[PDB]
Amino acid sequence: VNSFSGYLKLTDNVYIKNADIVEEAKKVKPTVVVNAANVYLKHGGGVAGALNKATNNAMQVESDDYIATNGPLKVGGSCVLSGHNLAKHCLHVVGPNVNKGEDIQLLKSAYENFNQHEVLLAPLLSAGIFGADPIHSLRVCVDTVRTNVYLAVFDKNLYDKLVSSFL
Ligand SMILES: O=C(O)[C@@H]1CCCN(C(=O)c2ccnc3[nH]ccc23)C1
Repeated sequence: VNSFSGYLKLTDNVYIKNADIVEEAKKVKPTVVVNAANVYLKHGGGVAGALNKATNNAMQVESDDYIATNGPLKVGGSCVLSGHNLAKHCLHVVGPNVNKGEDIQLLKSAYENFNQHEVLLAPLLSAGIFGADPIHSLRVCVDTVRTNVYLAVFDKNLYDKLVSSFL
């Protein structure tokens, strides 16, 4: 038993809710919240900008030190940093950005990072401003992640489309 509430169960291990991931993180305080990161951990907009704003820019300060030490992430890669006031940990995961021409096949590699964590609160990778089809992202999620994932979809219209079209 865990504290996630109001989710629709899609599969054995994948759950979905129309929710603001920032507000969901603030209430649940999950062990892991996933950020829709880029390779530079520049949290300017989308999910990343919202998560970072909710940390009062502490996420960005920590991220800048991480990059100064380690260099950029790989597309499809991840790193574990603090969850600040939102979660114990933040798993920064880089899905491919279609608006930059990155290979969509890397979306499966991106979701594989979730398997290193027993339970996660997450957005749909490569959705939103990353330009992928969220229905495809949900399919890859279901077919790749084996650990327990609670997906938060900000847009109610999109949420209904994702549920109604789910196979
Ligand atoms: O989900 C939607 O409707 C939008 C379009 C797809 C990408 N988005 C998210 O992944 C998301 C989900 C939940 N809270 C969020 N806060 C900021 C982004 C965000 C936003």
